[PDB]
Amino acid sequence: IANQPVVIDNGSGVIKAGFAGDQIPKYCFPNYVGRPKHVRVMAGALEGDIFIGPKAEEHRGLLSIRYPMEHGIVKDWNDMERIWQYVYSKDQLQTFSEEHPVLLTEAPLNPRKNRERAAEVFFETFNVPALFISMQAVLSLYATGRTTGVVLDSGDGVTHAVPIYEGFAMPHSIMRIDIAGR
Amino acid sequence: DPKYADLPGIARNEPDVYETSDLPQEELTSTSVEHIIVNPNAAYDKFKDKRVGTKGLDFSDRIGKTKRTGYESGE
Ligand SMILES: Nc1ncnc2c1ncn2[C@@H]1O[C@H](COP(=O)(O)OP(=O)(O)O)[C@@H](O)[C@H]1O
Repeated sequence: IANQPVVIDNGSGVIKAGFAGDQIPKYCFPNYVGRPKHVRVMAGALEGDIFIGPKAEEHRGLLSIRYPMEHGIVKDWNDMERIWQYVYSKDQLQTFSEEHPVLLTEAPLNPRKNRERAAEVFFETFNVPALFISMQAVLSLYATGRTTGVVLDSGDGVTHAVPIYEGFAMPHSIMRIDIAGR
Repeated sequence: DPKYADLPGIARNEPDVYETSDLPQEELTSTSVEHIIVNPNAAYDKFKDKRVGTKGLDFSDRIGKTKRTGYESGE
């Protein structure tokens, strides 16, 4: 039988995460792949060789940050796993891949191969019971409650004019320009 | 003394060893120093249990894979 899903709001630049029914994504931090830049010497010098969050802010110019999300389109799938592991950790999820259903966000018309790659992760390495990944604009429409709506929204290195109306799939009218604030 | 007795020219009443009667930090006290002991055994036992892994921490004019880091392995 299923469990409580986890509302994980990703994005080209910032990831948001909380469980189902919550009002606040309890685990928010941007989308980044950090790992050290120096020669570790003394004892107590934090191992893991990949650090996120307080360690990231704590070691800003000490950790080489990476952004494989080429306008959201990521390439360090292994590091994506580890990002989720950071979430999976006692820090954010404190659970397993099977202990909870997953919810995830998807930008429009991305290469399907990426999605499938993530599915390989989510159901082979990670073992998601049930999930679904789709348009963030749709979720924003749920928040507004509107059904008829041209959603203008931009990620961090992605811009996307999304003319929607009552869930009607209008990909010809719907656009996206993968360039933004990044 | 017996030599003094047997030698005629040797006079006496001589205080032989004639002598002269001779008669007999702040840096820590500054407005800003805090000289503190680390409590060697306390801090030692603290960091002692903190294992350190290493795996060929090699650096001297070694070319290949530009970035390097000491104490490579984990423990
Ligand atoms: N006040 C702000 N001004 C400009 N840019 C911001 C601000 N707050 C967040 N951002 C950037 O804009 C992006 C937010 O748009 P969103 O669609 O959430 O992006 P993403 O899809 O990249 O998470 C964030 O990734 C962040 O880098």
